Amino acid sequence: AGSYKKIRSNVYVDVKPLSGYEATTCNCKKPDDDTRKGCVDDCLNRMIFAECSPNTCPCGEQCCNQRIQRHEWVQCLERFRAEEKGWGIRTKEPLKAGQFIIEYLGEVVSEQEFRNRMIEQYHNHSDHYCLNLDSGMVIDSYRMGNEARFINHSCDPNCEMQKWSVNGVYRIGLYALKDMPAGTELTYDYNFHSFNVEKQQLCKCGFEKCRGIIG
Ligand SMILES: C[S@@+](CC[C@H](N)C(=O)[O-])C[C@H]1O[C@@H](n2cnc3c(N)ncnc32)[C@H](O)[C@@H]1O
Ligand SMILES: [Zn+2]
Ligand SMILES: [Zn+2]
Ligand SMILES: [Zn+2]
Repeated sequence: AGSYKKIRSNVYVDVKPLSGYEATTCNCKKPDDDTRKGCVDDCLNRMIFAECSPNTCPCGEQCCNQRIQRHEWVQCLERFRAEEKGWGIRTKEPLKAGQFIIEYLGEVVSEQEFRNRMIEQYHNHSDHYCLNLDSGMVIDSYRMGNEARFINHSCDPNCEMQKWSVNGVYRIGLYALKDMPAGTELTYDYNFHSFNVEKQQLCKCGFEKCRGIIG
């Protein structure tokens, strides 16, 4: 049962994952009703995986496209022992397709740094905790992170990692791929998003067409 230092946002070590956009001023309309949410299903920003800025957004406080910025994580997640896969994360309540679940947190390091760490600190680990970020940068959650680090791999996932431009910085959120009832274990496909460490592991996802191996 594995220990780490819990953080509320990424720790930037030797790099800065600048995106090179701004998420700038959509043509979404602020709905007249107080509790109807704006910037939803046709928001200019959303369509390029960029969050709105609270300074620019026409929808003001009803802007529902600032989910990573505002740390709008689901509150129903639970760490549990998952047969054959150490610890896992399940949801205690239903979640709907496309819904934002949590940001993936860790230390943001260059590929070179993460490689050094793999040799000098992690070379003996039996569990791996790292996401590709972009341009030869990685989110390393071996030492610091949040509960997203415990989310297991599936060859038939119910969630995915999406890279977003947030105030000009790339950050990664987990989103539901499909509806899931209460008690469902969260999973994503590591072969897409997880950093290739060169140490392969048997896959126990239990899918009919399981690829047999993670990485
Ligand atoms: C990001 S961690 C997930 C948390 C891990 N289960 C634990 O208890 O700390 C990834 C590690 O979990 C295990 N794991 C995740 N998914 C698996 C799977 N589908 N089959 C076998 N092992 C898995 C592997 O050891 C993998 O290196
Ligand atoms: Zn919008
Ligand atoms: Zn907006
Ligand atoms: Zn599998």
